[PDB]
Amino acid sequence: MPAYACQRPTPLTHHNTGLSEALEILAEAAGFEGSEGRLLTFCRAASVLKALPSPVTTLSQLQGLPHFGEHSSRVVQELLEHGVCEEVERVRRSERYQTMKLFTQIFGVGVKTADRWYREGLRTLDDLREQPQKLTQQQKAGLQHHQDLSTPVLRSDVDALQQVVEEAVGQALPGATVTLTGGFRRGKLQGHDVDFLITHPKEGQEAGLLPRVMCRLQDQGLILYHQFERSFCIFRLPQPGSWKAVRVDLVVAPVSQFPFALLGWTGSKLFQRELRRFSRKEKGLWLNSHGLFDPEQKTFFQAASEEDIFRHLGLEYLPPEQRNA
DNA sequence: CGGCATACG
DNA sequence: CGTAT
DNA sequence: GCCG
Ligand SMILES: [Cl-]
Ligand SMILES: [Mg+2]
Ligand SMILES: [Mn+2]
Ligand code: NA
Repeated sequence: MPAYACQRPTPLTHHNTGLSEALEILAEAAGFEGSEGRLLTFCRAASVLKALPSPVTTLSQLQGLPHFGEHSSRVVQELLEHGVCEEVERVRRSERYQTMKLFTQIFGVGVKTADRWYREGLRTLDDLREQPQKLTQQQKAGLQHHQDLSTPVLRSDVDALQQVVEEAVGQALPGATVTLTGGFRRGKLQGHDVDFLITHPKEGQEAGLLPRVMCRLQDQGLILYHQFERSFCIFRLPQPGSWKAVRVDLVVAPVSQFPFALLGWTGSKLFQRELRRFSRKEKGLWLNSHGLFDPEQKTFFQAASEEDIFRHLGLEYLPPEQRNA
């Protein structure tokens, strides 16, 4: 089992679901406390289990696996022996975990904002509503739409949204294309947001495109909220006899950069962190959603496909469906 | 022990 | 500070 | 929290 998640296939569904979910509770809790190192190790240990070909049934099967030390192994040991891990259950029950989770789920609220509200004594969404002078307009949107945004987006919803986005993109710039990215491109059947990547086959034609797209969507009455290359929107999506608010992210890239942006926006988030870490630490190349830089030659790698990029980095190619780290 | 991904709004 | 993967 |  290699040590980096980008070095191994990770399917969407797997054989250690319970064990990985427990570790990911501890990762999330570490994040709420500002401990990014411990978050990362628990995330990585969870991801290793997702990559295994069968269920872990005994503690000895952890021997030799990367990212499994005293703490993560103990978590698994307790789950194997008793069906529950006391530490994990304590986190789950805690007022701190539950409130930080509730608050950071709001669009516009991060760990630092959640933490300050927690420390001021706030606990509930209605606590926040009763003091709206304390909220940004982004947070106000996030709070008004919180119920709808908490309901999973389905793949049927995605196809309807894609047709709508293509229509506006087509008026804004004939020939521009719309590609589904994010978790749905990895094969997820549900999600909490839809991600699209927009480009045009003629380099440079995409300059200034996103404002033109947003103006057109707004004119069609589709935009409940938005604030450039990236747009984080709340869309009005048709429902039987009504509609619901859906988070949609729109990203534009020049076609020269499209493979990098496609790779970068298709995720998973842990997969991208591990791939960038691998690039820099193992190959000495600097990766982002724009390009891949050799800091010795001071040159950028030209890529025509995601396949090109995996080959550049000396990694076996992984389709999106195997990037669910 | 240092490091932990890398951007844009 | 927030957002994204 | 774990790797190297
Ligand atoms: Cl980036
Ligand atoms: Mg997404
Ligand atoms: Mn998104
Ligand atoms: Na949030």
